[PDB]
Amino acid sequence: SGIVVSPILIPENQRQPFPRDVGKVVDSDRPEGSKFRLTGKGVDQDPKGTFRINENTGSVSVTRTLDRETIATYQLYVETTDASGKTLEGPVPLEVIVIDQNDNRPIFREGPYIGHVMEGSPTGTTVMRMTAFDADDPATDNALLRYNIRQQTPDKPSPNMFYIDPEKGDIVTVVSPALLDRETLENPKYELIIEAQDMAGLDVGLTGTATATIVIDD
Repeated sequence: SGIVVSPILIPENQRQPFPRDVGKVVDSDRPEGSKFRLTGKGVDQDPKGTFRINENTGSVSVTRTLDRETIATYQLYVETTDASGKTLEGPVPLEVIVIDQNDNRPIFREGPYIGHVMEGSPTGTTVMRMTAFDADDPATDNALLRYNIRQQTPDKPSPNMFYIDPEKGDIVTVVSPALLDRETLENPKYELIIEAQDMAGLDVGLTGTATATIVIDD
């Protein structure tokens, strides 16, 4: 269960106050003593201190407003280290991408998305929920977002092991419990591409995607 990252998309021209959380790094089986270390352009190199990571929780924050015309992307790296400072999970690239303030495409902000399902789980078992934008914000309601699993890899033993609720973003199993079994699964980890599309509102038709993994567990 190594370090898991997602690209961090940050709208340009964020307002006060700062810092704000923009993403997160996962490493669930991190040993005790372990801490996260973030490095790169915008971190320990120029523009210094633009981004920080909570060394304990792996939450990534931005400390100032960004202008996409100034820097459009930042290549960050994250590792875990000992209490001393010795590297445990060698550095993993992590990109920050500054979004144009006129780019209103839906964004899944809560990744990396990592799901788990017990083998033999009943058909209709909820694995996880993935949704785009905030929700509870100035209404995300207006977008009428609808969700779809664009791709599942591997495409075996069924091409559609899961189904995302179009409205809610709840990912459920749709195969017999008998099919959910590590030993008979050629690959027990699935990579999904999930898409959100605005079905109404001023940004009707805009789409965004994220990846998720789902592991069938013992």
